[PDB]
Amino acid sequence: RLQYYDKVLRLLDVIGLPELVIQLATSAITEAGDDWKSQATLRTCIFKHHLDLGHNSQAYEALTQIPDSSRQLDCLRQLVVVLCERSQLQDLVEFPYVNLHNEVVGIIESRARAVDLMT
Amino acid sequence: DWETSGLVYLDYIRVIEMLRHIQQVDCSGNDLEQLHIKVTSLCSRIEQIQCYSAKDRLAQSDMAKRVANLSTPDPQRVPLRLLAPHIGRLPMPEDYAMDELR
Repeated sequence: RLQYYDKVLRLLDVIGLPELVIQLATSAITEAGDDWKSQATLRTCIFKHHLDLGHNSQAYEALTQIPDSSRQLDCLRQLVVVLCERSQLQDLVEFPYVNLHNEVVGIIESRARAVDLMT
Repeated sequence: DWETSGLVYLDYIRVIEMLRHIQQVDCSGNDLEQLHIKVTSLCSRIEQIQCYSAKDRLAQSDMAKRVANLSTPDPQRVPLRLLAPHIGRLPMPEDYAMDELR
C-alpha cells in the first residue's frame, strides 16, 4: 500500500493540488511495512509536499530529519527557498531555531549566496 | 618554530575557496580551529605586546571573516564599546548580526 499511495501523491502534486498530496505522502510514510533501504523516496516526496503546501509549522520537522540522516541538503535548501518565497519571514525565523545547529548554519550559508538582489 | 601567520594566510584562502565551491558543507576542517586560534593571536597584538597595526589588522580581520560564512567562528569580533563610543563612531564592524538582532 506504499507504492500506490506514492503514485497518488505524485499525481496529485503534478496536477495542482497540495493538501491531498501532502495527506497521501503522510499516509505512505506512516504505512511503511517494507523497512527497506529505499525509504528515502517517500521522505523526499513528503518534504516536497510540505514545502509546496506549508500552512502549519510541521514542514520544518521533515527538513531537519531528512538532512540529518544523509547528505540531502538540496531538498532542505529548496524547502527553505520555498518558505522564504511564500511570504513567511516571521515564521521561518522561529522554526529554524528548533532544528540542529549545523543544518541551520548550512541553510544560512546556502541562502546567503545570492548574486541577484531585488526588492 | 614561529610559523603561524603564513599558515593562517594559507588556510584562509583554502577555506574561502571551499566555501565558494561548496555551500552545503558545515563540518570541522581539523586545521580550521588552529587557523582561527592563530588569527586571533595575531589580531590580539594590541593586548599581547601593545601593537598599533592597521593594514595587517584589517587583513587579518578580512581573512577571519571571509571564512565565517560556512563554518562556525564563535569569536572574531571587535572590542566592546570602549573604542566605538569614544573615538569617532567608527571602530571596525564585526557582529552586526548580533547588534541588529537577538
